Amino acid sequence: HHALIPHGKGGRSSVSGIVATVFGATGFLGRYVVNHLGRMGSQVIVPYRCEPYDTMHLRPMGDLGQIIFMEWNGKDKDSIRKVVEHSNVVINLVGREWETKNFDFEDVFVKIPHAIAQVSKEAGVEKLIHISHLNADIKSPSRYLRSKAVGEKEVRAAFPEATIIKPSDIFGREDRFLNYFASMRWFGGVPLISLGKETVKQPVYIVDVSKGIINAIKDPDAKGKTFAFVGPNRYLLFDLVQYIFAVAYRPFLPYPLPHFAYRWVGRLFEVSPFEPWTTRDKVERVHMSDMTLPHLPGLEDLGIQATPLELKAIEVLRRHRTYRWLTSEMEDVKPAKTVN
Amino acid sequence: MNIMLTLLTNVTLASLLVLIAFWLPQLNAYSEKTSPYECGFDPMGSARLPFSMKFFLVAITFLLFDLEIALLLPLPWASQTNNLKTMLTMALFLLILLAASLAYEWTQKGLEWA
Ligand SMILES: NC(=O)C1=CN([C@@H]2O[C@H](COP(=O)(O)OP(=O)(O)OC[C@H]3O[C@@H](n4cnc5c(N)ncnc54)[C@H](OP(=O)(O)O)[C@@H]3O)[C@@H](O)[C@H]2O)C=CC1
Repeated sequence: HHALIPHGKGGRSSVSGIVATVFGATGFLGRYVVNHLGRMGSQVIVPYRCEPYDTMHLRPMGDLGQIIFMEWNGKDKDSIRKVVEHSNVVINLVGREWETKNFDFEDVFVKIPHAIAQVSKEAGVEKLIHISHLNADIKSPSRYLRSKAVGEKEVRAAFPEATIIKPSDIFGREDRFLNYFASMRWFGGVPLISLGKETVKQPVYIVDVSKGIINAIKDPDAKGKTFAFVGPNRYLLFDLVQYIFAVAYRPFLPYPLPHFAYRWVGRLFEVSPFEPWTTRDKVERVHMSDMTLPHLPGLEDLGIQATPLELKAIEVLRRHRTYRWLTSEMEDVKPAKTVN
Repeated sequence: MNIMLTLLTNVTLASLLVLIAFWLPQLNAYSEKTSPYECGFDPMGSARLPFSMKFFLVAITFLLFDLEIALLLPLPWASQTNNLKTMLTMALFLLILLAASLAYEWTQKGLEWA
């Protein structure tokens, strides 16, 4: 019913007919999804549960009236209704890496996804873009990936023609993966289970993931497809972290920490009522090797060629360098060994 | 030991203020914010480049003037001696030499900069 003819040149003042409701747009991926939508001239609706101040950075991303802010409650389907009522596309990015007092991994990766998918059918939304995790297993060691698998099935049940995207480990300027490893310098050494020799990770750039979501909306065949967004190179955990500490010009001191001890350390950092520095599920997810799913389309099928980590790692970790190694180029550090 | 206690209390209070300053507020840091301030534009050169002193001679002479001030400090106790003639002559001698050094530096254009 809400069908809009695109007009203009695809710029800031153009019309694209991509009126969207980006849930959890106040987050690492959200910013880029909104910015890509905003620059094309799309009516972006941004639900938010935080303070309007935290949503301020999204304001310049769109033209006048192209970015509408309206509050929503994850436990109130009525609030979901009024934010998806006039949207032809709904994107779900709501997800926390740590269980909160009032929200648990089940509540954020199963209940809310299902509510968003269910309500979107009621309002007649055409396309839905759900964002799971590459390593989503119904018997995964981590509850985060456990709920990420249950919610994936429920979305397909509530919204049969919904595009499901499973990013590996998105990395970017405001990322909790590259910054996570680079911030371990404050704790002395770098604790790695089996010295990070038994874990393979395939991180994905934040821009590529965001452009994949936008291309999925533009692509008329993405309805019902399940995508897996991965990077072009697979790295050992030890090799990746060493490269992270290489472009950051920090002394790399890796010591093997046993799994039970590392889990005990993760439990200690969960005490913080604020955002935990690390979590037991965070430890398990980091140590868990990334799955390989060659039966699913990736960024390549959507026309976006994945950017190697080597090209876009200097941006993230430049702020982590000292004054001595601020102006050093991105070519002095040699690329890490890739298990390909 | 009381002075040590006072110093310890002051230092601890200052460091506690630093700790509260750096751990109470909500921190959100990114590369642009922590960049050096150059009135809105990017700096041309490093701030650790040489910065020429146009008053170097003034500082090198301030060294010797501080020396003379150190020599003059014992004067309040020096007035308690019985040899007031010799003490007064020597004190005035030191002050006259200080004035003469200042005058020599002034006339030979040492107090001027550049
Ligand atoms: N590397 C990665 O980060 C990867 C992430 N994913 C998943 O894809 C999505 C990417 O989001 P990401 O950039 O990580 O987001 P962030 O973790 O940076 O921020 C989470 C976002 O979700 C919202 N949110 C979380 N919990 C709730 C809740 N209970 N109620 C309402 N809003 C909530 C937040 O709103 P607010 O800030 O107001 O709380 C915020 O907008 C997430 O679902 C994530 O789990 C998958 C693969 C990789």
